[PDB]
Amino acid sequence: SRLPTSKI
Amino acid sequence: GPIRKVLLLKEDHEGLGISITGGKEHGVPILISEIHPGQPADRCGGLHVGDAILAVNGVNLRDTKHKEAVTILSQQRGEIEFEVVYV
Repeated sequence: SRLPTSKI
Repeated sequence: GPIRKVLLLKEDHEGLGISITGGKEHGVPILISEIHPGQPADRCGGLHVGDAILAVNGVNLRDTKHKEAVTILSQQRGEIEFEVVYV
């Protein structure tokens, strides 16, 4: 939950 | 593993077809966490979940915060050269 995820 | 150079081809109506996680502010590389089937990264054949993106089109991403990496990656168009490594 600490790390961000971005769809690109 | 070895550092690899990977060519990706994309048209302007599509994204890269990857999800990334991590960033300098988290003490973690920019890592590919997803490859969306049928989109440009899947089609290029050379990018895989777990790859660290070290550079794109000569822009170093090893010391890049998450949202910096998103802006840099999303700005690339057409024929895009990745430097990646699987650890």
